[PDB]
Amino acid sequence: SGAIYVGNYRVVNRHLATHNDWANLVWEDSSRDLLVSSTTAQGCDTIARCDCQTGVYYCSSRRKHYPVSFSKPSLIFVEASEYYPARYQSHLMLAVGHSEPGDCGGILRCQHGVVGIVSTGGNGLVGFADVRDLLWLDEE
Ligand SMILES: COc1cccc2c1CC[C@H]2N1C[C@@H](C(N)=O)CCC1=O
Ligand SMILES: [Zn+2]
Repeated sequence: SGAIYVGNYRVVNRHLATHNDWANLVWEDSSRDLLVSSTTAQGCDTIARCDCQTGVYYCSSRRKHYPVSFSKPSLIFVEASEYYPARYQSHLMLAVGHSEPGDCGGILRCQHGVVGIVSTGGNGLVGFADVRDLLWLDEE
């Protein structure tokens, strides 16, 4: 589990969104595994606006933050899970690292701020849903 709290937005994995998230929906995209809902309180996270390929992510199944090198956001084939059939997921970045299903929502960050959240895993790889192209998270 986990979310990004930027401005009056809460960014979560679409597959982990709550009824309150759907009832206060701003934007959602199944192909990216992302959903954004509105919040009453202002958040403290800042979004990175960069093309970094190195950063650090939080792994709840180890209680640890790991430094990783990750690929550029791309269209990647992801195997069937309890949340999605086998499909192409867009704006996904891969790194070598430990992940388990409940690690989804952990933040990946670089020197500029939050880059994305854990979205997929298995086989010693971890995939992150990028949020750096969502410029509207910084306003309104
Ligand atoms: C961090 O999220 C995960 C980590 C480990 C396992 C899994 C997740 C998300 C779902 C689940 N999953 C991953 C799929 C894949 N990407 O290879 C294959 C089958 C499967 O059940
Ligand atoms: Zn950066």
